Amino acid sequence: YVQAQKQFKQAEDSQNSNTLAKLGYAQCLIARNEVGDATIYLEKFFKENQDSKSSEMMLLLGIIYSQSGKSYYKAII
Amino acid sequence: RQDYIAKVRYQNDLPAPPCPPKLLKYEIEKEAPQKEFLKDS
Repeated sequence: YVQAQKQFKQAEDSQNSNTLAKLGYAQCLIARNEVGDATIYLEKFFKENQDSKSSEMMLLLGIIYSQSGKSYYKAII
Repeated sequence: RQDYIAKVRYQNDLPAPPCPPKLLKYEIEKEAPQKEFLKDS
């Protein structure tokens, strides 16, 4: 998980257009139980890329917000 | 005062507890299945 997350970060730094690398980075954050860190990274990516059609990213955001509970409105959206 | 007989008693009595049927949490409502589903390759 540490090595995979580092590799995903290096992939993102090499070419920022690789959305799959960032999604794998968030998945690795989830793997390391970094719920808050993954949430912050996902919010940063979504706010920078509000027009991106990453359906799985939005599904993961909704699941995270439902687990949080207070952010139900973003989860619905 | 010999007039009409009537008693006034406001009714604000609390009803008995309902004990409604309980919802069952989904499998994705538990932390471990959530972790397994999100960490899918």
